[PDB]
Amino acid sequence: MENFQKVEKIGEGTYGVVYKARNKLTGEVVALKKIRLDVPSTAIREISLLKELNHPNIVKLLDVIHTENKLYLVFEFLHQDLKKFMDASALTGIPLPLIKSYLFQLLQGLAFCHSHRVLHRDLKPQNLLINTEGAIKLADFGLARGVPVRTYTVVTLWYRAPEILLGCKYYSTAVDIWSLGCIFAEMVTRRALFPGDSEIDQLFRIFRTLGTPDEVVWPGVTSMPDYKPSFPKWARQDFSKVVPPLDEDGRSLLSQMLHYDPNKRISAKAALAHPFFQDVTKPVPHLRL
Ligand SMILES: CCS(=O)(=O)c1ccc(Nc2ncc3cc(Cl)c(=O)n(C4CCCC4)c3n2)c(C)c1
Repeated sequence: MENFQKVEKIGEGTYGVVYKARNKLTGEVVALKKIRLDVPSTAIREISLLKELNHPNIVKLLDVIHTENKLYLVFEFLHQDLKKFMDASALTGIPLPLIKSYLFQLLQGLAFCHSHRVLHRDLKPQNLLINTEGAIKLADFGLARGVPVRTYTVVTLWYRAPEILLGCKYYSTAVDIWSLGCIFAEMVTRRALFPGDSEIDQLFRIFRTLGTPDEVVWPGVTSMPDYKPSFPKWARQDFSKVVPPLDEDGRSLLSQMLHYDPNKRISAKAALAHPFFQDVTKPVPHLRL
């Protein structure tokens, strides 16, 4: 609304485009997500329920403005996401204390949302915002269900859990833990874990690494909707080849977040007690804003 002055386009995506905005009344710098609605009464309640989500590791939804065929969402503004930070460290590598602090902070925000029965669904490095004080926050939570922008926004697929790719309709909190494990491996190796091009290439890249799942490790996988008995049967690779710098504690923790069975996958709460975070600290990054 005229109360906000658009400064620059900082993003674009699913039916939504995000601007850096300045509240002309208060002077506050905020993130303004514009969603062309062409109004779901059910949705604007769940949006109002995420306004109550309150945690230092979650980008705060400040205000919800419904005006005509548009839904404006005002968020707390941050200057950089984890994707821009990983690119700026592709040659040097993020130090493990900074990686460990980040993973610890994201597991806290995940443990907060999951205790409120709130999924993120669409966890990716572009959705993880960082500041200069060493904090990292979860951003842009995906609703369970506007007009798509024609200018358009592939990398969401790289972090999808295998249960979503196999056609499970009822997601659990384990889908967010899987995405975090892929992000955790990407931070260490400075390379995407499963950079697939299609739904089946994403599935087969996971199969080539973790082995093709069966009823032994994932009971009920053969009864999943998009499962096919004609899947190739690949052998599981060694975890020391997946993340070849990481220590045994991290590889252990990463292996539990990458379990095929969502019921065997580690929860955010249990992950916080993993010995990998025994010496967890909070270092500061070197950001160029
Ligand atoms: C552009 C790459 S970057 O690293 O330069 C960069 C990254 C982040 C931000 N800021 C920022 N601040 C607050 C939010 C709040 C929400 Cl909800 C949100 O979705 N996003 C974006 C993340 C997904 C697309 C919009 C936000 N972005 C800036 C200025 C640059």
